[PDB]
Amino acid sequence: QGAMRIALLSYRSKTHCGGQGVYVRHLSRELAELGHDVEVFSGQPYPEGLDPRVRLTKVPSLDLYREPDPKTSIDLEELLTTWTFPEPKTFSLRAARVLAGRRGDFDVVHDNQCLGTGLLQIAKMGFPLVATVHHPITRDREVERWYGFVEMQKRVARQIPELLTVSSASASDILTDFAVSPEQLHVVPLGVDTKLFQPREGRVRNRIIAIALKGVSHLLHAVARLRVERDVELQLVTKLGPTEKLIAELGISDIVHTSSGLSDEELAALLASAEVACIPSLYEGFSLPAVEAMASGTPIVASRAGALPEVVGPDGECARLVTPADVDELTAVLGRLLDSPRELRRLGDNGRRRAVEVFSWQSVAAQTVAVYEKAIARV
Repeated sequence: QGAMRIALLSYRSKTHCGGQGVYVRHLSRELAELGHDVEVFSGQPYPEGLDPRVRLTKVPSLDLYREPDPKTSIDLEELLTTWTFPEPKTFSLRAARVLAGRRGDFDVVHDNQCLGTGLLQIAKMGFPLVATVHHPITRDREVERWYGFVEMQKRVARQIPELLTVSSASASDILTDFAVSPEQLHVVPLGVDTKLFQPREGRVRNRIIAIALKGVSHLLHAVARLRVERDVELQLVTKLGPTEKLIAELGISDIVHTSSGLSDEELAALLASAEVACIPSLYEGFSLPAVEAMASGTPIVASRAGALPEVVGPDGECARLVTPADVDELTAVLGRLLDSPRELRRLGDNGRRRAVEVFSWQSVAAQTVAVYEKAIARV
């Protein structure tokens, strides 16, 4: 009962990454809105828009992977400066030093996919420990920084009784790789601000939107072929001559408009102004654009790639599912959906309901508190 004291740990918290910062920013605000007191412990990159009701404690580390630059006065033995990726291992160690000073000041210690050895020391100090695993890094597809730290993560997550993952696709890939118990896992997805992301009663005719491997090339041929029959327009949200010179080759530089660095408000207006959102294999473990499109009442055309059929409702409810590499299938389903005015409304109404029913940040925060209480009950 009362305001729970929660320590939210995140070794990295980039403002725009789906996990790390966005997860930390939205979860902290909603936990504080529920009435609990949240204190976030973060390292570089430090978070940005945290709620004033949320306190931030900087855990400094040598950010040798800084964007401007890739030193004799290093103060801690945790500083490894090993060119032989120790940041998750070192963050959990430095967090154990701060957690020892506040042994009775926190009810739960929640981890944001750090999974370091120092977290096991925090649980040894009496802290109930919960860890959120967004994406199992055991997927060393690029093998065909160095992923030696993931061997430490699987040994830690296997001993944290309450584990949080965002989708069943990430849960199954954790069962296969991390060898974690199934009871150990609690699937709680990511949410969206259903107040900010909502229909706005004005949709431009024949306007598609896509937010960003990335199958954007397949969508670019779709809008290129759709131009002859329809006044199609693509609002592409990504930062980009680069590889996307397809815009020049297809002559679609006029109907394709690129935006980047948009705030959540600017994105919500654009995402609600479009008649359809396309998610072509845009799977970073969890599709925040799909949730943000459903919340806006915008029907989706997505690929059958991982958690997209799970996040998006069944085929024919919130979206139409297509085969990823198939350019022509994507082109036929888009045009047939764009030529149907009754289907754009039905899928959009069902997408708003599901977003409100399933993917609201408040519900995500409420389900997280439930996982918190399970770790408290075992202490």
